[PDB]
Amino acid sequence: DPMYEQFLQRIQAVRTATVAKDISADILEARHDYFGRELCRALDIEYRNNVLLDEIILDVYPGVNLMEYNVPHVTPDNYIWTGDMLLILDYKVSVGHDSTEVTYKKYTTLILPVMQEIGINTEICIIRANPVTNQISIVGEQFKRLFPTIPVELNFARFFELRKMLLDKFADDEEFLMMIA
Ligand SMILES: COC(=O)/C(O)=C/C(=O)C1(Cc2ccc(Cl)cc2)CCN(Cc2cccc(Br)c2)CC1
Ligand SMILES: [Cl-]
Ligand SMILES: [Cl-]
Ligand SMILES: [Mn+2]
Ligand SMILES: [Mn+2]
Repeated sequence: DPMYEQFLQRIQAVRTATVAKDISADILEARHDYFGRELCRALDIEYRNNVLLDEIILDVYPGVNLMEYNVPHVTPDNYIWTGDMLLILDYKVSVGHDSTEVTYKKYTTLILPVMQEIGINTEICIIRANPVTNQISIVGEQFKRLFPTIPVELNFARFFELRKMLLDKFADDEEFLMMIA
């Protein structure tokens, strides 16, 4: 697993809180992308990770004149264009709901208004994995309808192992315990 080994090498060598903070953030981003790949694989949908909203619009509505609209340049993780409906997808890996709420608010208020002007029926979907319990929580009524079961096989233990080693290595470093938390 060259992903695990790459983090381990960085954790072995890191000496400063700033480089350590970046490793921690990279591990959190990596387990996020791991969940997205596994989810898209299980649902046999196309795997994407951050698509510019303008690019989504051009895929679903090639004839659009971009310059006719105020398109926020957000990059949701992924999308599903059924031909009648656009599900905007964002992955989350978290034990809590705050990150979901924050992103739900953002994409609801920024994406829906312009998609209604353009005329594309859209739903904001956030799929969260709890990295401790592996349970999946979905917001998006149309998504649940399309995918009533999510047969993922998730294992977040290696991400926990790596990040724990990093936190252990900097447990007596005041600068670090500030930056991560
Ligand atoms: C899970 O939901 C998200 O948090 C998410 O997918 C965030 C992202 O994709 C960014 C990379 C990332 C960081 C931490 C984790 Cl754990 C997972 C992914 C990349 C995009 N930025 C938002 C942004 C930044 C600059 C310009 C624009 Br426009 C938009 C946030 C982090
Ligand atoms: Cl360093
Ligand atoms: Cl964004
Ligand atoms: Mn993203
Ligand atoms: Mn995401």
